[PDB]
Amino acid sequence: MALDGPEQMELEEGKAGSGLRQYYLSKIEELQLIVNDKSQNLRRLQAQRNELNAKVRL
Amino acid sequence: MPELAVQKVVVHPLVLLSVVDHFNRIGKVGNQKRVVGVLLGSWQKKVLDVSNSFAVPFDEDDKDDSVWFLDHDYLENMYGMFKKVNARERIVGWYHTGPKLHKNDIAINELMKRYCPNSVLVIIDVKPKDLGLPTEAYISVEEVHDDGTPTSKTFEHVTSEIGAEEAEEVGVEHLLRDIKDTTVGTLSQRITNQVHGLKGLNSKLLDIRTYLEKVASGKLPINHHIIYQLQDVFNLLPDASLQEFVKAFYLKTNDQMVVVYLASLIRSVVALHNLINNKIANRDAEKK
Amino acid sequence: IKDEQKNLKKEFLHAQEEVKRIQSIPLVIGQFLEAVDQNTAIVGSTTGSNYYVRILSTID
Amino acid sequence: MAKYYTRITMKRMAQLLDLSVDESEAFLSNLVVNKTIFAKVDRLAGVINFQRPKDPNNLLNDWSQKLNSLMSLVNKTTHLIAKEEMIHNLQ
Amino acid sequence: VIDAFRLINANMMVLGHEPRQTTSNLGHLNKPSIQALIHGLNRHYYSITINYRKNELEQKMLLNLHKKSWMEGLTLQDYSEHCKHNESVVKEMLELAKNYNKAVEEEDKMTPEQLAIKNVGKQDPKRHLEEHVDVLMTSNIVQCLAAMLDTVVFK
Amino acid sequence: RGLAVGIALVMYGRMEEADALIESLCRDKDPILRRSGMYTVAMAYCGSGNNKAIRRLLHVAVSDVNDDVRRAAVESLGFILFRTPEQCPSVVSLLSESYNPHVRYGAAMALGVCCAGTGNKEAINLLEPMTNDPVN
Amino acid sequence: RNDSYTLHKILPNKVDPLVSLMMVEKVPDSTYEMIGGLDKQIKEIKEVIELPVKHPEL
Amino acid sequence: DKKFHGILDQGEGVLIIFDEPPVDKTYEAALETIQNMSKVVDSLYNKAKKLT
Repeated sequence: MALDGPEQMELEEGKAGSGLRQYYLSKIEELQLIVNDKSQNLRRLQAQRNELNAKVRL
Repeated sequence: MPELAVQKVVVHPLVLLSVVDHFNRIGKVGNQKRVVGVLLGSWQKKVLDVSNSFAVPFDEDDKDDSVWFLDHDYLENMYGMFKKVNARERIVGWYHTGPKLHKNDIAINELMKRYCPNSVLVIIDVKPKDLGLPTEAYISVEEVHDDGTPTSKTFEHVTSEIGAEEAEEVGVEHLLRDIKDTTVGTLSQRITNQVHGLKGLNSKLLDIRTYLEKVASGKLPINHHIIYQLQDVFNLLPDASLQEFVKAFYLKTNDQMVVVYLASLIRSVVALHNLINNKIANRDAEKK
Repeated sequence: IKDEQKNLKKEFLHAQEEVKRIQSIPLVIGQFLEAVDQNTAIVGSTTGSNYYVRILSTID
Repeated sequence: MAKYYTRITMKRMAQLLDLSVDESEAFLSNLVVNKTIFAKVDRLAGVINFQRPKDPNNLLNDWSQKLNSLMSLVNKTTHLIAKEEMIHNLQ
Repeated sequence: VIDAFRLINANMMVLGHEPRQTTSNLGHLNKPSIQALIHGLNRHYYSITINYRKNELEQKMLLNLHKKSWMEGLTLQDYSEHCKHNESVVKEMLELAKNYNKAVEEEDKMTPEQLAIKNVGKQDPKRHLEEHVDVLMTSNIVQCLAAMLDTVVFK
Repeated sequence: RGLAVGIALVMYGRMEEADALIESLCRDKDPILRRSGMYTVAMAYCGSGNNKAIRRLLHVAVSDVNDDVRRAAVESLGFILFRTPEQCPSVVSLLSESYNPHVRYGAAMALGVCCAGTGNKEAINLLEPMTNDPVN
Repeated sequence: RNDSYTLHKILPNKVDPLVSLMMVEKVPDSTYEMIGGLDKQIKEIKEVIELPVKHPEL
Repeated sequence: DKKFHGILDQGEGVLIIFDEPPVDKTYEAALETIQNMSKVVDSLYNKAKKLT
């Protein structure tokens, strides 16, 4: 990617090359994406566990 | 001799641990040759508190179960010492290390009765029997069965449970490196117990059926009590009714959800605009 | 962290049990004299000794 | 008779006493007053009810009691069974 | 609180000093509060630590419960007893319900402890109602599970 | 001690085979055996990023509280984690939060071993309050 | 800390016997209003008490 | 007034006395609880307006 909207015209370095380059990337990118959404849950679980761990250990 | 001063037998965790530990100490026998040892505990009470156990070297053969060695001399000498420790410690009976009782056990019992004032044969097992009790307590009884059997000396069960003492109980917690997912104090523990319950029932339930078969064929003598009790279980049966839960749990939880969201709605504009100015500030601040 | 939190729940009970022994008898009776703080308080006993005492969480 | 039979027809009770329905009715009137056993008697002739409140509450508590004893029974029986099971020492 | 110790020689102190016992071992030196205990320690002996030996087998013995607990959970809790609990739970709930009702008019702000002082007393009235709903829930859970379960299995 | 600690060393550089060893050693009696069960997976994988190993070390330590296993478990993470030094505090912060000297002991150690070469600011800072504490 | 009878902190509570005395007997406090309109009478009690306690200089 | 807790049956012209107690304690109190909640959820609806 040096874009993600619609542009260019095909050559297998044109729209076809760019469009296929994006799909080769998308499998790698998906792992990046699920984790950024995952971070919100992780902190929720973290705050509650830190209070709970401090009380039981105390 | 009396076997009297028992209606209940509670056994300490000390008793079990002493037998596995003592196996290595003596000879590293390891239930290759079954061991009988003294069972020590309290007296002048209706309930029997088995405070303690020590091994006596007893080897019973695996060629033959009628031959054994039992070291008598140790018993008299150990007697005087028990008072040095405490004056509540006297010889209550004997222990069998299992895996099971014998007919041979009546003969082992007559020797031990001379010392004790309340002899009982309690099988403490070197292997823990399941997740249940690793101990079963029995007492020697003269009884007839209407199976056409005249007078026998046999072992009929008396209720066993596990007890503890104030000193000992504390010490157990410290030693333990388990945390207990089977504590059974609360709802979290209680749900585990129900899953296990069903599994427990199944393990017990199989035995009852094989016993019934043995009487039928593969001839085994009928213990009349067992048959009498079995028939009782099936007759009480009724069918189920009601029990349900309300929508109320949700309502409270939703209440918490509103409060935060209202605080959020006023804060939003403030917090989101400011972010861009602080963001820029941070990157520069970090360098120094 | 998820499984951990469940683990920690079991620890709370274990702990609760252990403390409970300490918590019970021998227990002396005072009168609640005054509050220095809400973590330590002053209570005055019935042989006349005034005590600086910690508050054990198992009440409000 | 009253304690065993939750329900009897007035008519059946007469056959059981070997006295007519009318005579049995008068006896019960006197009996209920002494309070030896509670009864409800009808002059309709439908039924004589002994120890029934006509509430679901009774059935709910009764239902529970039978199941509660049963669990207790299984766990005790198996202890004795364990002794039988070993074999070659009985036989 | 229990401690193990080892005697220290008079000649050892002068030349060696007490930190010589500390070498080539764990070397934890105990303080059992102040007072006589500590003072006597210092003049007399070196105290050394306690570890517990354990074995897997040893644990297994301790953890063991009862055959009887197997049926205990299963047991169908009486309706009678349950009803006592149910009555107890709805009555506390009604009292608190009012409090809950006044409480929601305000509470535009976060920080739940402040809401507890305002609604009056330690802990929120929403939380008090839930606590009661949950206790009932626990009684109910054993009874209903048990009710079907028992009937089917013996049958 | 000499032999339990030796098992890890021979097993060096086989990686995956070591997985099998941590569980078995733990299954054996004494706390000593269990301790050096934590060291084997860590020595073997030697700077390779492996998800499964970190999970097991963490779970064994939390689930069954035993002095030998909790200290050893934490310490091992610093070796698997060695290859990238910045990632490490975020995992390790949770063990440091638990009040217990043995757990603290490894959590501190773990930061020193990983960060040893190319370090990071945050790692160093975490150690300081434990140094300051009266617990030896 | 009664582990040696050694002083832990100095206590920020320190009960005054003068306050106790005032309480046990019972005085319901009042003000000038209650008698109010006998101006000379209130003015005289202020002269004697108020001025020599607050400022001894007067 | 319920001063014997019975019912007069007109369709036979017979009087019946039975155990037919008014209500019961769990349900009676619960009825009042479910009512109160209805007012609370309404309040929650007003508060809730502000989000949208």
